[PDB]
Amino acid sequence: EVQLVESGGGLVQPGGSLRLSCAASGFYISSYSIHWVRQAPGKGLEWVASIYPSYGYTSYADSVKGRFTISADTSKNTAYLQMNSLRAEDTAVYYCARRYRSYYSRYGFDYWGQGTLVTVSSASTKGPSVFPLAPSSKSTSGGTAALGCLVKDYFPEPVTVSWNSGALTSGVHTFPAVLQSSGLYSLSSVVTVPSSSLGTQTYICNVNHKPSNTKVDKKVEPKSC
Amino acid sequence: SDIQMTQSPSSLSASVGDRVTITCRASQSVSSAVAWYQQKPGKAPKLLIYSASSLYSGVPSRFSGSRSGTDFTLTISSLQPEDFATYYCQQSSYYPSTFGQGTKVEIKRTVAAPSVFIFPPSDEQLKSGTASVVCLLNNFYPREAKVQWKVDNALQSGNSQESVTEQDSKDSTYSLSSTLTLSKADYEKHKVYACEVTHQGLSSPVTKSFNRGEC
RNA sequence: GGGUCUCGCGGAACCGGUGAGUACACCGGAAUCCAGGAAACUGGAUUUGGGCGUGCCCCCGCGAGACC
Repeated sequence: EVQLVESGGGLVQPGGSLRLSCAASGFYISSYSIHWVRQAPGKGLEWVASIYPSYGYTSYADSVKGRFTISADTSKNTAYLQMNSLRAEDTAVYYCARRYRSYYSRYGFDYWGQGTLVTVSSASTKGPSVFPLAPSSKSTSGGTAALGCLVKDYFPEPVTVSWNSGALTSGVHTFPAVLQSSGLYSLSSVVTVPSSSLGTQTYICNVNHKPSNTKVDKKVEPKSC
Repeated sequence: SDIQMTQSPSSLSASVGDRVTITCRASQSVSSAVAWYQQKPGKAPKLLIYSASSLYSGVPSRFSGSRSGTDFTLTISSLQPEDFATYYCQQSSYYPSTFGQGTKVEIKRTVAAPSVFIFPPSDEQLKSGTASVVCLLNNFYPREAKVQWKVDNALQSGNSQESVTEQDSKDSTYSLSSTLTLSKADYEKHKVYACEVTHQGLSSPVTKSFNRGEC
């Protein structure tokens, strides 16, 4: 029925441009106002811009004024966000949302699209290096050992991590990635296992990074001698 | 020309069946076009309340909104398991809109001390000239935790980063990694690496250590 | 003729409020005139198109023109 579908997100270097589109289905944007709201990774919602498509009236957050232009084409039932002079701080999921009525109203933003991801960076695509987090020699907290893999220096997001080709899921914690000062991402994935199984069971972390077309399998074993 | 909403608290711990109240104060504007949204990880926000007190069609009536002067309140009368989420208030006027900073509603449980583990850098990583030391806090509650790195008993500053899992869907605990990053040259200049963990579930802080090159 | 457009000339001043969501509906101060009172005031009559970003826009009436 009612749909808003954002598109046009992608990777761009600082200073570059992107044009986002927001295509409506099941209603006419001329009967609504249309709003762009963005969410930086791990942060809150930030209003970006608004338009009354029946009138062409536009408004902008101070953080984007003079760099972003919002527009609409009622015959195509689509709204746009032209983004110029992009900075790293503009990296975010960009949502499009509608509010009932052709001019201002006190209705809410009652339907939101699923968003389009915008990444602003000078970093070059890079597959991760995968290093073992070897289990320690003492049978650790509670007769259980902790082990893992360090997934370091990749760009862009995301990576997917599994253990034993998905055969091991319980006790696994794959942490959210952090962006390093190098512009590259890093994360760890860990798992706790019975101490009595370190000699018998082998543990392998499987790391896939689609943007680099790389796939890595890393056996994590106790460190010896 | 922006407007502002101040939302509090940033986080709250509650149990199923609890009454929950979240507040946003308008700074500049006095517009009553205040709406409340729910957002779950990886999903778009959903509208709950609009025009400060109107319940959106389809939303359970345990959600309600009210206004007293500049203060706007979202109330959940009896919290349900599907209501643990982040909530945002929002204000609009003719041209500008703004959002509050958000409130995460998480699951209350008994205090649980972390299990601490420390990992030296692998021989493989050292070949490329960098060393990463990793400290793991496993399955603790509440989320607040302090991790301090010491190298040869000297406190470290500015060369570590951490990240935390979402609250576990089965035991409601958190886990945290702290990664200390050194050059290979710096790493081989020192002997004892330790992370000291401070948490409400520990009487005194806990230290896990290793000596570079030891068994 | 009717539609779009364009241009010209018109559509009392100020302040605030209610409900909208467009550019509307309504309300109170108020203003002008008359009468009463020493005055504070009182009675009667008449009265402004609107939106919000306040300098731009929409609408209404009259006139001129362009294009279907």
